[PDB]
Amino acid sequence: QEMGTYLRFIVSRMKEVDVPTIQEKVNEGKYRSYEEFKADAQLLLHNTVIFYGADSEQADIARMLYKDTCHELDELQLCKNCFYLSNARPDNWFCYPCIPNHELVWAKMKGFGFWPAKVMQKEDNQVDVRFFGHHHQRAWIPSENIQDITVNIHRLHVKRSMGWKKACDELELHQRFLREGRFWK
Ligand SMILES: [Zn+2]
Repeated sequence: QEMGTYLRFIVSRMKEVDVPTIQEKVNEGKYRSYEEFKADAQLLLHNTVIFYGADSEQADIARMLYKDTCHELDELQLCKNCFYLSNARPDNWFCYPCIPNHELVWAKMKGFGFWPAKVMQKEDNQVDVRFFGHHHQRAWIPSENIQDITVNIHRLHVKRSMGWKKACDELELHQRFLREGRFWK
């Protein structure tokens, strides 16, 4: 059931065996698992490969479509609450807490000063973050370019643009929602 909510988002974005079939399979609960859904997306790609050739521009386009679809499934697995909110986008959607809570950090992308962000996952040498601010940019950040959220940021390289200020405002609203236990709807 909840599966239908998420897959609906994915198919809807897919627009932009065939897609109408997949859509109605989603709506009629025909997929027992995400893996069944992904297999139909794969079959869709393989049919394009068959029809036009493995080296065709049609294949290239279809490969990226499948890749984009699989990316959505990866993101869903990373955190279903983030995926829901990032798709439904109520007001202040990025401010609502998740469980477990995302680690918050200051992160510097190459070329930029520090911006606040949520940690999505990590490995020893780099961290996958989603930034606060209007564009909610996603990026891998080298571990040496991360600072604890509790650091005095006035000390460090930042550019206090309006976008940045808005990101800090969004960060503070998020920390408040955490303290309030204000969970989405
Ligand atoms: Zn989350």
